[PDB]
Amino acid sequence: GAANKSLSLLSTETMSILQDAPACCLPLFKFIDIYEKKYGHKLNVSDLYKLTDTIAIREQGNGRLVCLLPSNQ
Amino acid sequence: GAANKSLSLLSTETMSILQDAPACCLPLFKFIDIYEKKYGHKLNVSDLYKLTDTIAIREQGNGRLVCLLPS
Repeated sequence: GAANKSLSLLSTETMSILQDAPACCLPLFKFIDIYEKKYGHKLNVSDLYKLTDTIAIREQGNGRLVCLLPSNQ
Repeated sequence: GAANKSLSLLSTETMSILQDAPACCLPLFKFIDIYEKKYGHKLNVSDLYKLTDTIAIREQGNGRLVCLLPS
């Protein structure tokens, strides 16, 4: 599972960004910007929705919030 | 159980809305408007992401698209 391997590494990179954020969450636009600058390549946002053991993505009126699940903080 | 039946109904409602849309696809803002008008309550957009056998939600630059899979 090349895909599973890439998703697993992405989960660690997600953890690394969000463990430094306040309340371990970030607006989606900001997460994308932080990620792409940090790793130097494009984030495929649909991959975040596969990481259901790592993060929840919450809808809000003005945009999504990417939230690190309590066990991963 | 209840969760599967709740998702199963959302699937049927989602298909009904998308069947005759262009390319069986609606921008998310438009799917929400049509859904809320048809069903008279708020759509649980996170539950749509659980319908991985019925729809794909496409990230695009101009906003999300809700797309019925081949079927």
